Amino acid sequence: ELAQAGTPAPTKPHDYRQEQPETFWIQRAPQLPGVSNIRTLDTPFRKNCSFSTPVPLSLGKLLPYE
Amino acid sequence: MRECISIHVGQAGVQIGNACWELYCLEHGIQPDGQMPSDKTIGGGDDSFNTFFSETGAGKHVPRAVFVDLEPTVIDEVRTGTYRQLFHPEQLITGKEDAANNYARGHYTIGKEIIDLVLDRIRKLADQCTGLQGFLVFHSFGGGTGSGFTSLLMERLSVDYGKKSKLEFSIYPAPQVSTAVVEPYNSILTTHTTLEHSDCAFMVDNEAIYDICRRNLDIERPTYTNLNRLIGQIVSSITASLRFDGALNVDLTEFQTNLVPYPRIHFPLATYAPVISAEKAYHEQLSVAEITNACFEPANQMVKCDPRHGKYMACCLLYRGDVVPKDVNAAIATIKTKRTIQFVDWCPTGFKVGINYQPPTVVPGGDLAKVQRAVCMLSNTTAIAEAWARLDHKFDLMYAKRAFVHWYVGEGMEEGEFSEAREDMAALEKDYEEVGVD
Amino acid sequence: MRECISIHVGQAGVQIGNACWELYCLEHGIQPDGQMPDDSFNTFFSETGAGKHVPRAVFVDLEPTVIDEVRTGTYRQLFHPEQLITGKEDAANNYARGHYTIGKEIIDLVLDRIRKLADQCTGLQGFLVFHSFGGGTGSGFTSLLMERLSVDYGKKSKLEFSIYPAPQVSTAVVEPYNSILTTHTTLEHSDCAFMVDNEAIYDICRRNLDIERPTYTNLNRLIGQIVSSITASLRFDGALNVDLTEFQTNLVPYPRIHFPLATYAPVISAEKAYHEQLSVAEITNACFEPANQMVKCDPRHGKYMACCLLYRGDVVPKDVNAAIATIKTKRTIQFVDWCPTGFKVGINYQPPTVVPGGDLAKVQRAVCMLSNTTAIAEAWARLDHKFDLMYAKRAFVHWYVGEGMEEGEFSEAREDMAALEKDYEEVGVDS
Amino acid sequence: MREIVHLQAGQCGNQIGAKFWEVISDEHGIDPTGTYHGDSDLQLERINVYYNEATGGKYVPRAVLVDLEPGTMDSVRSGPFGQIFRPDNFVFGQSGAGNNWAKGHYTEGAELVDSVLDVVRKEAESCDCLQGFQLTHSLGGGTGSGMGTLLISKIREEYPDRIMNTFSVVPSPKVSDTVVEPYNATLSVHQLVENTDETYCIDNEALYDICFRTLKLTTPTYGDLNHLVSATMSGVTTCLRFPGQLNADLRKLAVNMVPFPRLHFFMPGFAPLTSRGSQQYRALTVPELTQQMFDAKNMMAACDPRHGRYLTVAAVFRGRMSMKEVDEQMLNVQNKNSSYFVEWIPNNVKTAVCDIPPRGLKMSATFIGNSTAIQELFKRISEQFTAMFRRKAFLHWYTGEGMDEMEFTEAESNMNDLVSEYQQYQDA
Amino acid sequence: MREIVHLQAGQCGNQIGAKFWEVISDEHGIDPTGTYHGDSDLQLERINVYYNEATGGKYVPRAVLVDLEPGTMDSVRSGPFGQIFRPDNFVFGQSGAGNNWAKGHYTEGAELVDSVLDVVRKEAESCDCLQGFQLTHSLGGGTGSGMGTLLISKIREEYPDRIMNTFSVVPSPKVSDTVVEPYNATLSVHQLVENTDETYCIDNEALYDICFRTLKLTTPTYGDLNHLVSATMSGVTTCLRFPGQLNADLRKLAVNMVPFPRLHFFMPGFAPLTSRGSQQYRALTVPELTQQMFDAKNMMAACDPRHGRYLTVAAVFRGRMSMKEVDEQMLNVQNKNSSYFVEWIPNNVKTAVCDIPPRGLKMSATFIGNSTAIQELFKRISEQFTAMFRRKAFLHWYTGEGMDEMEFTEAESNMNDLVSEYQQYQDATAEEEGEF
Ligand SMILES: Nc1nc2c(ncn2[C@@H]2O[C@H](COP(=O)(O)OP(=O)(O)OP(=O)(O)O)[C@@H](O)[C@H]2O)c(=O)[nH]1
Ligand SMILES: Nc1nc2c(ncn2[C@@H]2O[C@H](COP(=O)(O)OP(=O)(O)OP(=O)(O)O)[C@@H](O)[C@H]2O)c(=O)[nH]1
Ligand SMILES: Nc1nc2c(ncn2[C@@H]2O[C@H](COP(=O)(O)OP(=O)(O)O)[C@@H](O)[C@H]2O)c(=O)[nH]1
Ligand SMILES: Nc1nc2c(ncn2[C@@H]2O[C@H](COP(=O)(O)OP(=O)(O)O)[C@@H](O)[C@H]2O)c(=O)[nH]1
Ligand SMILES: [Mg+2]
Ligand SMILES: [Mg+2]
Repeated sequence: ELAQAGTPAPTKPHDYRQEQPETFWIQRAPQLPGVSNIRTLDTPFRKNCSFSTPVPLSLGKLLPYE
Repeated sequence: MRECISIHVGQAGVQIGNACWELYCLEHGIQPDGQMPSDKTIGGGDDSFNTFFSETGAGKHVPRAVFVDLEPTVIDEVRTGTYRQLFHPEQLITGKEDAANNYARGHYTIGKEIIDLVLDRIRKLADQCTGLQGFLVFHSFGGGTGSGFTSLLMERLSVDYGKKSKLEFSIYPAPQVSTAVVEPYNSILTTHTTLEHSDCAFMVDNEAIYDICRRNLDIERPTYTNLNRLIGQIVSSITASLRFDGALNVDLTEFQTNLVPYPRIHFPLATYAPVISAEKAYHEQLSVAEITNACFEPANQMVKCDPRHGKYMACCLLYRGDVVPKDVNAAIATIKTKRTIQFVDWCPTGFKVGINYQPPTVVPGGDLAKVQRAVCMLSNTTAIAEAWARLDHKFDLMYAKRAFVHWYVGEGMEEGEFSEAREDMAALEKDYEEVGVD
Repeated sequence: MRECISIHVGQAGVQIGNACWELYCLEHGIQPDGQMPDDSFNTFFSETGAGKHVPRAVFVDLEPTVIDEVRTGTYRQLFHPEQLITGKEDAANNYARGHYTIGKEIIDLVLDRIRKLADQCTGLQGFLVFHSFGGGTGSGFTSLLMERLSVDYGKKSKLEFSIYPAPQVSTAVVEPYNSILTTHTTLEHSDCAFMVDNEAIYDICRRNLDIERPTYTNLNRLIGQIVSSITASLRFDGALNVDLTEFQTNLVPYPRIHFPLATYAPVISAEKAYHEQLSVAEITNACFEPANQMVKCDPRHGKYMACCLLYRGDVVPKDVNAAIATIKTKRTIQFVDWCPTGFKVGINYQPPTVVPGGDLAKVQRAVCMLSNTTAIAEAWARLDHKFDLMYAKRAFVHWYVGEGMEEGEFSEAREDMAALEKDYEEVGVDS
Repeated sequence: MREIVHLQAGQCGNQIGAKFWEVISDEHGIDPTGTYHGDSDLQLERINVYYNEATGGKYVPRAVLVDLEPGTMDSVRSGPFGQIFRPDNFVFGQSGAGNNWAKGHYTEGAELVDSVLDVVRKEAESCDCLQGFQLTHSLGGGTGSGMGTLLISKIREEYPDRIMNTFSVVPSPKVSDTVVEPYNATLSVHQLVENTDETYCIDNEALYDICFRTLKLTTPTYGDLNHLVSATMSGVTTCLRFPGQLNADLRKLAVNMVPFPRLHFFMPGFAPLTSRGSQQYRALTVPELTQQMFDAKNMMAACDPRHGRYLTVAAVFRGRMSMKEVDEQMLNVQNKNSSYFVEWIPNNVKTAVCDIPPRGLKMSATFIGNSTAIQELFKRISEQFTAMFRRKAFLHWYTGEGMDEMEFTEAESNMNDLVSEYQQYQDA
Repeated sequence: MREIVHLQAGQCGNQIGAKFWEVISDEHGIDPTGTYHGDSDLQLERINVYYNEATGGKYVPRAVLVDLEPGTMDSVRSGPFGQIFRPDNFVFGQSGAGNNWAKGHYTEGAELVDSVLDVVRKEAESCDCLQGFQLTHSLGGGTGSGMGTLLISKIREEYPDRIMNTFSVVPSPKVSDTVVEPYNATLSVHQLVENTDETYCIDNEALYDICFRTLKLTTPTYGDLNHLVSATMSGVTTCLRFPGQLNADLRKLAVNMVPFPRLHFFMPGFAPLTSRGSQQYRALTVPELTQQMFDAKNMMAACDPRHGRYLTVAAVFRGRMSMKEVDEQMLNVQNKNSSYFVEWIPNNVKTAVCDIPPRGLKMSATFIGNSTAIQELFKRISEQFTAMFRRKAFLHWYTGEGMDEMEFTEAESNMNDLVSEYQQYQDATAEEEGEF
């Protein structure tokens, strides 16, 4: 019998198929050992190889801290 | 720079390729038109798509894959459907007449006509690539093209490219159900091209996916679209170490070192966890220790073979999402204490661990749930020997009365292929029992 | 940290499980969704990455006609859909069908599900087994589930809350075959085993709670109160808390005897709750009255070997010791000569909770007793009389032989029952 | 300087220690946070006997808590004085004994002693001159008795030339709330008689009898019982901390109260116990303390020295007072009752005086007594043990855990020899 | 004036090295851009030990970072403190080793060492008076143990009268994550025993064990594990950079520890480590450092010194502090633990005191312990290698690169001679003289 509360209200807008889950890694993304350059707004865990390519065989990219 | 050339040969290869390349486009943000909506003006630091796509000055990203088939009726769906602008027009190689469930027809007669065009497109992809990790093969044993034309393809690739890695994703015939009659002939004559001409070979059969997608994903009647989503999910998990940045990185030759103890033994067991519906994701606690035991559970295996009667020889674990290294070592520990599983006495530490940061993605209209953790496992087990011997009995039962042999002799091959492919398979089964001796 | 994985088998097991888990949800403040509107819930409810609490219970039956209304009713969203295992074609009140023929197809699913719940326990106290001696699945399937659990898990605690057939009124005719063939196999495969009898609880609700027309549901609420008071010290703190192993080692003088009796007091209606004085002396005096017993046997013909008391609520250790002292002097009660002090005292702080639509009322203090007694032989010796009377002309035996069991299993179960009775009497024989 | 290391074993040991650290932190002026908040300088002069020094002028007790069940540990840490203890000092096992002596002494207690002997050696070597140890445990349960005897048995060879006290909750016939309790009592007294400098017998029957007859409290909770026993446990080591006109440390009590090495079972009492109604009407006078003490009701054991002989007697007084009345009254009680003392030891009395009284009280006294009446207790335990062992009752919980039958036989024979040794001084 | 050239090999070396340059730049007061923002004047008095002057008052480290996979080099570049390194020093290949010791030592790493030794020679000759080298690497990989041991052999021939430290991550049995770890391990221990002056065994079990039961830490990430590794390696050479009352650099430490040139496998340990819930319950005093330094919990290897005998030990203290307690406490543990310390050598404890404490702490200490209990790790590596090499498992991955099967046999004999060599010194009679 009696009254039951419903599902808790979402504090922020949520939508699957586009949203990245909150992880320890994505919380400490700029402070982790093993994380490459962060130039992506979707996920900071997408690889960047601007520094790694040789001077030949390279397109004109942006070096980190430059 | 790191990148893999994926070839899809057969009607099974094309339909696997459709469901796996729609996962790659959604993972990297590619439209079916080929353009990337992101990086409209600037922001070119993202090059995670470099393993699978080639950048063109118009913004178009074409896949580095070739579709090979001998019947146009399944490849014209790709040329007409929603991905008709993404693929290159010349990377969908189309034959004239199919091999028609025949090893000899697709190896000695029809397979010699389009071999030159396929080797031309491979060389164009091989000259375009700058550092090649390996080749990925998607094919089926039971078909004429998937067994016959594939067998000549690995021998020509071995002569051209010597040290390149060659991974195999083969559709092994299921033990009780199937779709054809001459499957034991086509599956036993392809043992030579998967023994000496394949660096790694993952076997899958359809019925071990059928019961998984029935009792775990709670949908009452799946079809071939739902099988290829789970098959294509493993290939993304294997190549996620190259594409997305992680704490531990595993190259293609990294797990070949830790899963191939001898060149004759290169047949791992693929499994994936978790595979749950959106209904059950609301109910079940999903943790690192609770997904590393689903890979070890024999009911969730992807090959109809029981590792309880076998013994493990090596293991490779690939993690996705927030899997901290604390719970990896805590969960591997309790795996070693339980005595239900068994390890060989000459491999004291049998585990290889790779951790990637990016969680897996989902597809609209899909059946898997949006989770934070995932794991795929590639384990060597002696229980493949009982998987071969079940089909080995059916081949000897069929060949005693000499049935369908006139369909193979009249195409151009000798009758000595059947006795030879029976004998070296028997020596390979005799090989597996000896390694399993403690 | 502590955990107790319950298993429920049989239609009686499912009906007891519904009454037990309704009490658990209202006691811990759980909605039937499983949501919270503190870690006392951790012994029964598993946390989830969605915030839900899923119970640590496994429902087993061969009947789909009782699991479905669990899957359709109020708690349809609480239980995980794979915890309610359902077979087919029933067992039809047969030990042989439930053990040798039908039970062997679903035993792998139950043991796989038990492994998927026993991997989550950092420390597990023990399994609780609820079953009925009469029906096929409660008799046949439980007999080999105990053997497979003993092989798989070494020395984990196994508690039983079994339903022994009543001597006067019952459901079936082949219930002596079902009851004897489990008593033989629950000797070496059970750690502790309580018995409840239906017609005595029928007498309890008739003359105490003023309900002259009860059902199984008013019966099942009393067993749920007993099971709650057993695990009450585990869930909540108290002055002298008691675990499962403590009364398991304080109630078995010998390994062959593990058959105590569970009583409850007070059990009174709301109108009588306003009147009566509920002191700890007045609740421990009702557990010794044979009219307030739960098994149809009188301890005045027997001897008390060991006793355990579970006080719950506004109890004081001083008045508890005084109430024990006044009991020990009267000659209506009688202890054995080799056990000068047979008492074990457990005290919990939190008072028991009631459910709406129930029968009890607001009570400040209650007691549950587990006394091992020499009075239970008259239950077994009369069942030895009922079984041998009906085995004399070999009635209903072809219904058991037809599944694959040997005739000699009946004869060796008779020698086991005779030996258990001849084990039994020498302990009652004084020095 | 002279430092005492405290040990707590079992649920009873944890409850009796939480109240004991509650009453002497108030004696030395310590807030629940831990900082010293006093009003004199004599309180701060001797703190290192029980406390350590920490950062910011904090004091942490020199105590270690031992249990095999984390349920009681959480209540101790969540109590009023649970913040003062260091979290490293709590040692708990994840699987208890369950009122079983064999689990605590052979199987389960063997793994847990490596941590306790690590911790107790870690902080006892920090003492510049370790004075002794102290243990509180209960014989009615196997958590603090099976391992509590093993902790004594391991610390003896490690630190031989020390003194250790134990406060044993010796079980009672009427407050016997566990069935296997005679097994736990008998098998632990055997270990207690051989490896202990000093033993104390505290009984819940006497604690209930005091709070009924004397204090007139309607509800004697365990907090009131812990108040009564810790008022004596603080009262026995007062000369170490508070200076007096005649001092006597724990070793000076032991040399005058242990005439023979197997006779160290003493039973205590506390003199100024008064109800609230009778508090207004009593007079604080020196003979009032000894007359309320030598009353046989006031004792803290289930035995009467009227049935026995007072072997040796010690009195420790608290408060600035004249000692001529102390010497006069104790001579008077020695000479008036000439049949309750042995003939072969003249001057059976050891006397000590401390200047500083307990907080909120004017004068106080504490009495330690060795008598032959303890053998009444030991025979009562042994008669129930031999009435239940002889039918092999509850033996499968002991013979199946790594114990043969000869340990029960030698435990009875050693206890039989001990009561015979105590009996020979009743007559001779 | 006394320069230490830093060497990083492998992915594990770069994660350790990146945290190490972060921890001592904070100690010397260096912003991530490269300038100096501090409050004291003695921080620049001795800064050329690890740093090299650049234009505009900029300091760049004297470190070279070497790997065979370019994925780690971009991560250590774009990290939190990766901007200060000179981009010339990042040397890397394109194809990884593949967790293979033979690729890193014979085929793949044989071409990368020409570029590395040119950079190492270019950076070591610029020092006015070179003190020695220092290497951080892991023995469980291919590009750290395969090619790092080759860097060991070339440098020792070129610079004989120099002192070389190494920080080897010895593999672990329980938390092993690679199948071919004993293959990579026992083929490199022979190179470390012959051509290395000091070796420190750092184990991941002990880093996990310290982070679990001592720090009471929730999630011990690899950054937290490398936080402890950078602690001892910053504190072992603190007498070189800061003045003190009793100064002792790493050469004076090397003289007092190594009795014979085959005995240089040590155990590190950092003393003042407390948890968040127990720090304000503990006083910071010299006996409290000595008790937390000498127990087996804080040892950073999988060695229990109870099974072995302590051969020779160190304590390097930090902070303004009166060293009666330093001269008294290690004497007290010398006299008490008579059995643990070998009686063949008297008063084996070496003592150093540095005035300048670490930032935010008033007192600290560091431990180096040479014990015979290190031989249980080599025996464990021996038995895991013996059980698998006997079946010729994973051998084609190694014998296909040119090395024959007798290199394994001599690698067994060299390690079995090593474990027996420690065994004689453990059980030896001091009060006797032999035939010599
Ligand atoms: N897992 C999976 N297997 C498939 C799928 N589609 C086809 N197959 C496999 O394909 C086999 C049938 O033979 P095919 O591979 O189609 O034959 P083919 O390669 O076209 O060669 P021919 O028909 O002789 O020209 C069946 O045994 C299936 O196992 C699919 O979508 N998923
Ligand atoms: N005490 C008690 N016993 C019950 C209750 N409900 C059913 N029973 C017992 O259950 C017995 C009959 O078996 P069921 O539980 O109905 O069914 P089953 O155990 O699954 O066995 P099958 O009917 O053969 O499948 C009767 O003899 C009753 O004694 C109940 O609510 N309380
Ligand atoms: N005097 C006194 N006795 C106590 C106290 N707590 C428990 N007891 C007695 O100790 C017995 C149970 O002790 P138990 O908890 O089993 O001790 P453990 O097994 O060492 O933890 C009961 O019979 C109580 O009478 C207390 O605070 N004071
Ligand atoms: N202590 C510590 N160990 C690490 C770190 N990174 C990796 N490891 C260990 O190194 C092992 C793998 O080394 P690997 O990367 O193959 O060495 P490499 O091939 O030479 O770069 C793993 O078992 C890790 O436990 C780190 O930052 N700190
Ligand atoms: Mg085809
Ligand atoms: Mg039924």
